[PDB]
Amino acid sequence: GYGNQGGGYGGGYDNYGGGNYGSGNYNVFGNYNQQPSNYGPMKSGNFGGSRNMG
Amino acid sequence: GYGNQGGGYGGGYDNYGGGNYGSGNYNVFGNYNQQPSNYGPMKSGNFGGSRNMG
Amino acid sequence: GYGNQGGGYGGGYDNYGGGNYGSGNYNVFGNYNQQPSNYGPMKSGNFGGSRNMG
Amino acid sequence: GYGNQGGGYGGGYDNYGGGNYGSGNYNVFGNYNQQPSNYGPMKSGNFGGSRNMG
Amino acid sequence: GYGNQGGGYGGGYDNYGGGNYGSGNYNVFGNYNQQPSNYGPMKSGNFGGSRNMG
Amino acid sequence: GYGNQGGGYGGGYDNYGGGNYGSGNYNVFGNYNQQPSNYGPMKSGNFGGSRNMG
Amino acid sequence: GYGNQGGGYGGGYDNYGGGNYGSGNYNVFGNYNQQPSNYGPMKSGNFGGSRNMG
Amino acid sequence: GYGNQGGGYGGGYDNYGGGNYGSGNYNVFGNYNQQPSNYGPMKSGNFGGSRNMG
Amino acid sequence: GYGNQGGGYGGGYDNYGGGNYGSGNYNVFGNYNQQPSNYGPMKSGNFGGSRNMG
Amino acid sequence: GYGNQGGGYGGGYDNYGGGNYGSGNYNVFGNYNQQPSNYGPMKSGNFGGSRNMG
Amino acid sequence: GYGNQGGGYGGGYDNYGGGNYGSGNYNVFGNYNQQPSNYGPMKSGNFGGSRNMG
Amino acid sequence: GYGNQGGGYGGGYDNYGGGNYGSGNYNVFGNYNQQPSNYGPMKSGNFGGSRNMG
Amino acid sequence: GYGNQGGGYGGGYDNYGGGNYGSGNYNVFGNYNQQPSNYGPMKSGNFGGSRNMG
Amino acid sequence: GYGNQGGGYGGGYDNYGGGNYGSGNYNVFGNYNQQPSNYGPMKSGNFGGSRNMG
Amino acid sequence: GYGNQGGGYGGGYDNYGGGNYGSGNYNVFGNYNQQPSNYGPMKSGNFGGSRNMG
Repeated sequence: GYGNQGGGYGGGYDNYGGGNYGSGNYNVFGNYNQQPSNYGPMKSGNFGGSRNMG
Repeated sequence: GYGNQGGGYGGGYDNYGGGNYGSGNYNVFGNYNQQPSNYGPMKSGNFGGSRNMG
Repeated sequence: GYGNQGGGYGGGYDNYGGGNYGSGNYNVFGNYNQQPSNYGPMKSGNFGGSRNMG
Repeated sequence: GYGNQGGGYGGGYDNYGGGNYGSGNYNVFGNYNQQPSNYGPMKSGNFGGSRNMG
Repeated sequence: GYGNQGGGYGGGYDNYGGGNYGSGNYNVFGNYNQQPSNYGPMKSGNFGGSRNMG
Repeated sequence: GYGNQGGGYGGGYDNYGGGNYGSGNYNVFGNYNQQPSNYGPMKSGNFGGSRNMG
Repeated sequence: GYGNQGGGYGGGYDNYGGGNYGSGNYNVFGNYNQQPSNYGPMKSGNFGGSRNMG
Repeated sequence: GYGNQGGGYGGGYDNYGGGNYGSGNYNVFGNYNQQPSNYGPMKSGNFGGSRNMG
Repeated sequence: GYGNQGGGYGGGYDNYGGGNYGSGNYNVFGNYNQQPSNYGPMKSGNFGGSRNMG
Repeated sequence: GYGNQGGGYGGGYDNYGGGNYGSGNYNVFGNYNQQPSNYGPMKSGNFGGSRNMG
Repeated sequence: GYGNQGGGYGGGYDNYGGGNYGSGNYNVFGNYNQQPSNYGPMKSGNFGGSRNMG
Repeated sequence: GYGNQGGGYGGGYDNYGGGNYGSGNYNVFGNYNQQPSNYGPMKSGNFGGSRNMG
Repeated sequence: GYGNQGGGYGGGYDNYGGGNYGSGNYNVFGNYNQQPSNYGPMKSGNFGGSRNMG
Repeated sequence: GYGNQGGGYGGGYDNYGGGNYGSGNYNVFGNYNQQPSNYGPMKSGNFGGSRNMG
Repeated sequence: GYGNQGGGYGGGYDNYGGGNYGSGNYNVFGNYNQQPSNYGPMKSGNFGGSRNMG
């Protein structure tokens, strides 16, 4: 693994979004079980005209 | 793995979106089980005219 | 793996969208089971005229 | 694997959309089981006149 | 694998759309099982006059 | 309406099964809607050698 | 309407099965709509040697 | 309406099963809506050799 | 309405099962809504050799 | 309305099961709403050889 | 109503533009009806230096 | 109502623009109805140096 | 109502702009109805140096 | 009402702009109704040095 | 009401701007209703050095 050398703007290994969202669960249910799950909107990155050049 | 050398703008290995969203689950259910799941909108990247050049 | 050398704009190995969305599940259900799943819109990339040149 | 050398704009190995969407599932159901699944619209790439040249 | 050398615009190995959409499933159902699946519109690429030259 | 007069066994106006099962619905759906419905077995009447004479 | 007068066994106006099963629906759907429906076996009447005489 | 007069066994206006099971619904849905419904087995009447004569 | 006069056993206007099970609902949903519903088995009447004569 | 006159056993207007089970609901939902509902088994009537004659 | 008496130029009761443009419509629509309407530019009067004096 | 008497130029009761533009509509719509309406630019009067004196 | 008597230029009761623009509408809508309306620019009067004196 | 008597220029009762712009509407909406309205710029009067004296 | 008598320039009862802009509306909305309204710039009067004296 080698990082970026150069660039007009800042070049980096930016991780904005990732991971596990309710994954790898081990559920054993009997009869009347309810497991609701809600995940809100995910906004990862540059928003509102960010990282602009003057 | 070798990173970017150069560019007019910042060249980098940017990861905006990824991962697991309710994957790899192990569910064993009996009789009347309910497992609802909702995932909101995913916005990954540059939004609103971001990373622009002046 | 060799990264980009150069370009007019920032050349990089950008990953905007990816991953698993409710994949690889192991479900064993008996009788009356309900497993609803909803995934919202996925917006990956550049939006609203992003990464433009002046 | 060799990256792009040069170009008028930023040449890179951009991955906008991909992955698994409810794939590779292992489901064994008995009697009255319901497994509904909805996937919203996927927008991957450049939208709204993005990555333009002035 | 060798990347693009040059071009008037940014030449890169861009992947806009791909992957598996409910593929490779292993389903064994008995009696009255329902497995509905809906996939929304997929928009991969450049939209709204993107990647234009001034 | 006049009921039964007599008989060797009990004569009556027995209603074992009836009604509406998801009938008269008013559904107006747009785009990707799923409305699954499952109704289990209906057993109406005399079962297991019922209402027998010694 | 006059009921039964007499008989060796019990004579009556027995209604075992009837009704509406997903009838008279008013559905107006647009684009990609799915409305699956399953009705299980209906067993109406006398079963297992019922209403026998000794 | 006149009830039963007589009989060897008890003659009556017995209602074992009936009613509405998810009927007359007024649903107006937009985009990705899921409304699953499961109804279990209905056992109405005499079971296990009931209402027998010695 | 006139009740039963007589009989070998007790003649009465017995209502074992009935009513509304999720009927007459007024649902107006937008975007990603899930309304799962499960109804268990209904056992109405005489079970296990009930109301027998010695 | 006139009740039962007589009988070998107790003749009465017995109501074992009835009512509304999540009926007549007025639900207006927006975006990602989940309303799961489970109703257990309903046992209405005479069970285990009840109301027998010696 | 009395007309103009005199003037340096021609005085008259000139009506250049007027009327009803899709007005007073009686529309009763059911389910998915579309009634688009476009009205082009209206140029009423004197244009290009008209009604000039030498 | 009395018209103009005199003037250096032509005095008259000129009506250039007026009327109803999609007014007084009676619309009763059910479910998914769309009634778009576009009205172009209205130019009423004297344009391009009209009604000038030499 | 009495008109103008005299003047250096033509004095008149000129109506350039007026009327109703989507007014007095009677709309009764149910569920998902859309009634968009666009009105273009209105230019009423004298433009481009009109009604000038030499 | 008496009109103008005299003046250096043409004195008149000029109405350039007026009327109703989406006024007096009677709207009764149920559930998800959208009624967007756009009115363009209104230019009423004398523009570009109009009604000038030489 | 008496009009102007005289003046160096044309004296008149000029109405440049007025009226109702989305006023007097009768709106009764239920649940999720949206009624956006945009009114553009209003320019009423004399612009660009109009009605000047030489």
